[PDB]
Amino acid sequence: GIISLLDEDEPQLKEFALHKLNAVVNDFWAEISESVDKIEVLYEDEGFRSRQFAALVASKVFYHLGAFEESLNYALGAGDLFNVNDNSEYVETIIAKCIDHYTKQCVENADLPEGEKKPIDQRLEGIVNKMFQRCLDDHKYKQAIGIALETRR
Amino acid sequence: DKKFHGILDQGEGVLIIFDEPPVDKTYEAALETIQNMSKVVDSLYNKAKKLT
Amino acid sequence: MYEQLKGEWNRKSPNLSKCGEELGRLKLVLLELNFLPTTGTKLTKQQLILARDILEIGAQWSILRKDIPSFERYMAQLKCYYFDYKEQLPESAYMHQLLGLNLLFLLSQNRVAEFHTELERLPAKDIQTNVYIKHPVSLEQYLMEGSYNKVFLAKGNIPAESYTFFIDILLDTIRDEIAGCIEKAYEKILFTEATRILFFNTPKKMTDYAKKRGWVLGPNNYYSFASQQQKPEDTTIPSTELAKQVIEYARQLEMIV
Amino acid sequence: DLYSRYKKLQQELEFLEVQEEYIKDEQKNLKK
Amino acid sequence: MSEKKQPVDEDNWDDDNVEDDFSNQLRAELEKHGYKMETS
Amino acid sequence: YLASLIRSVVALHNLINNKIANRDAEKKEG
Amino acid sequence: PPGGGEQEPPPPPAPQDVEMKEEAATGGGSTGEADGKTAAAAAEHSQRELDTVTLEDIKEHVKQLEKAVSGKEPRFVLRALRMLPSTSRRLNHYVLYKAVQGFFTSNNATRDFLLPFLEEPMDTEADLQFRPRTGKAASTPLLPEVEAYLQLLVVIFMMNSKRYKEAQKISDDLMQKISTQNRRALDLVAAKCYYYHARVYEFLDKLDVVRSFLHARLRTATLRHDADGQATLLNLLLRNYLHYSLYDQAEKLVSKSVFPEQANNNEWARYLYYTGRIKAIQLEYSEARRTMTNALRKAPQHTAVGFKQTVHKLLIVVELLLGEIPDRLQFRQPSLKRSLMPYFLLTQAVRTGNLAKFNQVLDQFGEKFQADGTYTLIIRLRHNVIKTGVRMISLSYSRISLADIAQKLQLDSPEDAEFIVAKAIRDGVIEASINHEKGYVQSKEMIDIYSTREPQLAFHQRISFCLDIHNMSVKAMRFP
Amino acid sequence: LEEGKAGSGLRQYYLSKIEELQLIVNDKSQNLRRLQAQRNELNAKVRL
Repeated sequence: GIISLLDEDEPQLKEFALHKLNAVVNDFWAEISESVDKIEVLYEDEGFRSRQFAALVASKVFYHLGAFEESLNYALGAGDLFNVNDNSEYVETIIAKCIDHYTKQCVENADLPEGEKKPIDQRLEGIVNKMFQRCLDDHKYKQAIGIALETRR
Repeated sequence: DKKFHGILDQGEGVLIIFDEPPVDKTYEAALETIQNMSKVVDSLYNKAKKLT
Repeated sequence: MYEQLKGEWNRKSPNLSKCGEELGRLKLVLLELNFLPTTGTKLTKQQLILARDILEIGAQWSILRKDIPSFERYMAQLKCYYFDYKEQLPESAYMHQLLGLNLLFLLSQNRVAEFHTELERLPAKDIQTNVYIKHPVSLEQYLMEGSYNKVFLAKGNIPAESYTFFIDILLDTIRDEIAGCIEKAYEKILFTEATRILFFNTPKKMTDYAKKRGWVLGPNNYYSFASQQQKPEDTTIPSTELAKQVIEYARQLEMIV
Repeated sequence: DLYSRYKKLQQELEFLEVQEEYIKDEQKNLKK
Repeated sequence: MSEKKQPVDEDNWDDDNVEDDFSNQLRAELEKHGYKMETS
Repeated sequence: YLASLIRSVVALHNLINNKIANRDAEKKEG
Repeated sequence: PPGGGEQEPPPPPAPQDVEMKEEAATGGGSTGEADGKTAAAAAEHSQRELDTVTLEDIKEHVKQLEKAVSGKEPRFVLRALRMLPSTSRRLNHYVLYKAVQGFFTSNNATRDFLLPFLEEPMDTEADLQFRPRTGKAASTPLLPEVEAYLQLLVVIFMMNSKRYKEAQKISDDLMQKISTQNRRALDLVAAKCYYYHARVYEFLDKLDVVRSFLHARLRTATLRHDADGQATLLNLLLRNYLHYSLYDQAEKLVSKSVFPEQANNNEWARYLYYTGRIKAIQLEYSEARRTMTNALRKAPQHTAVGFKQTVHKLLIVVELLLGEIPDRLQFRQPSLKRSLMPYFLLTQAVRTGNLAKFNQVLDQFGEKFQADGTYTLIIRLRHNVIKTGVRMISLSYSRISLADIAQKLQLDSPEDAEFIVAKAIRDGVIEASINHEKGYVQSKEMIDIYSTREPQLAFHQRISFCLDIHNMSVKAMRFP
Repeated sequence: LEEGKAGSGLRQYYLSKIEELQLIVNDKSQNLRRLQAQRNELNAKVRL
């Protein structure tokens, strides 16, 4: 019944709330399904300092529900706190999906060929070359050329 | 005796005749399911032989 | 340490100002221990027991103020306290009927699936004891009757407590069901005979029903005319869907083919 | 190496994809 | 099988439904059928 | 009813004869 | 002493024959099956592995004790060793111990001796290829070991066995991941082992954290690699979640998916049993009656033993609440009859129209219902008993007096006589028209619409089912 | 590499999932090619 605690006006309880979510989210992934509609309030509020992290728990609960593109949507406006974590499983799934989206968008962009271009968010394209620097740092040479084949750019 | 169809009344002294002759359309289906019994029963022998 | 907390519980509150101050006082505890998941050292849940008492009276003040979202919030907190992963806690004198407040409210909302899954925690214990829970389950027994009258005999005597605010809602939600369930379908019902169920003496509720129903108002009697009602045949209306069902049925024959 | 085979394994996907149209059309004309 | 869950824990039946109806109702019955004669 | 009558018969001859001709014919080859 | 002394030698070599060649031919066959084909899976020796686990689980398990073959626990867990060309000499060492046990007495080392034994696959360094062969060679003594139930000091060795299995699970997640095929043979084992997790945890403490681990595994199967595993994980979830309140009801709707394909066969139907009780808590019978019936018709052939009978115990519950119930002694089993005697008297008094007859059964036989937790129906079934009585009296009497009907059904008062009928009309129970003056109740018999609507609705199920039989026959017919 | 050695696990998973899906579609193609072999045999009997 921790969902009803989101009715409190002070955001200082909201930071503690998300701190409970991400810890018990493995078993309580289903417990956030009906609260999604209350998460919309925290994400859509600009005066809410934790919206950046609100999109993380939203993207996780959509990972449980089997939502892919819908988790990408919060992935974008989730801020720096989202792409700062390279640990464990959730980081590779989202960049595989985001680069799939990105590379089909880029095969489309090269077919314009120029003019009336689609808007390309700086976050979705910045994690591309940003995480490509991992292939330059680890010196792994087979993946380094693969990404450049994917974006077609 | 079934040679005559109808219904009487002791109080009012009224006999009323009513008839709906044909029974054929049900005989159609009834005599079918009755034999299909032994149909399925005969299938159990093959289904039992293939499995064991 | 910390407090003063329960000092405002015995005296309760004259208005909602002290109640709001009690929530502002509990906000500090919610900043320190939060709500969970502190196992301990279970002595750290002692002040959580002292918080359970003021949350129980926080739902008594949430129904006292009539506010619906506050009541369900505080009830989520209490229910999670008896649902805490450590089942060893001091026995609460309100543990019994605090489930019946949300149960009777839930019944005012007409929730069939949540009712039965509410009692799933202790099925054998709710039957043998807890009279406070034995009144809503007897109310359900009487709701399959339905009642109507048997509940009106049980609505005079309830311990209760705090069920006054809920049995008024139960009142209205039954009274409109007198009007809905009397017809269809009854041929007629005499005047004073329906006045025996509406109670009062010559209420304006039966005049408002003469509007809402409509339906008929007859002299010293009443009528379901006309007729019983609307007279469905339905003649050629079902022949459309009778052809339509065969359309897709033949399609299934063609899918074999 | 890794991306090489990554682009090598949708070939037979599309080849057998048009093979479905192949078999499906041919049996229909073969019935006639 | 015995895998998984299970290690954790004409005919006469159609008429035997009616016989169950006879078991809990009006006994069989002879004696009562013979006792109802002299009652009235 | 006649439909469902013969539907089971088609499944009868087909499944019985085929499953026999499947496993019992393959067991002699390998 | 001479008689028993000469009867001790014969038994031990019987397993030492079969059990020696059993997982050597099955495990050693699956060793070459795991290198290639590997289609699907299949790995038909995985099905043979179900048969072998169930083979020892009757006779002879592992041990005991017995002071004879208890040395097989360290034997098979030793000597990988190490690479395949080096394993020939070790396969011969397994046979040298046969002459050691034939000459001198056999050595027994278990309990505290199992701690270095279970760590010897990690000491050999290493197998090194097959984690499932090491998981099987380590579990095969451990799985029937639970049958000891000594509960003292060897259960923490079962916890150490879950820890060693978690080491093999880190090796299961890190290694392969591309055409794994070890996961698909290991998902049967992750299944059985997780069920043994809950089995062991039932004898000590329910697992709150192991469900965090289980759900990590659960959600992490989708989408990367799930074959047969997650269908079992969802049933692990549901199994203790059905016994432990709450919310788990609507948890399934967000999990599905379905999850297809249904596996393994009957293993999916039992899932329909668990969710059948769940969906019964929402009081919807039409959805509950089909999921219950499918469970029984989808499960062959038994034995064993009593759980296939219990699923039928709860099968007819939803049908009893429906109001239409077949007589249940057609499914009567000599082992089942003795168990449902009180229950059978329950349904016996339920189908009757006497209300007092029904209230007596709860008083005398409620003590058995406490153990089944089946009181959830006993409150809501009364509605069905009164509806049954009124249905009977409706069709069986043209015109009935409301005051005189209360004495037969022990309705006790005139006022509720109007109430039962009011809701009867509201739910479409009876079409009769009632006049309140005295009052009286008259009823009328209408028909001829009848076979217009009802048979075509059935035909929609009949024909669709027959063409489905045609599709399922064509599917298995085209394989040759 | 994290890009990478474990991100190519999803990447090459597309190879194994396409080959598994295609093994189902290829089983559906094999069992259907038996049809064409048989119907071509039936066309061969009228020529025989």
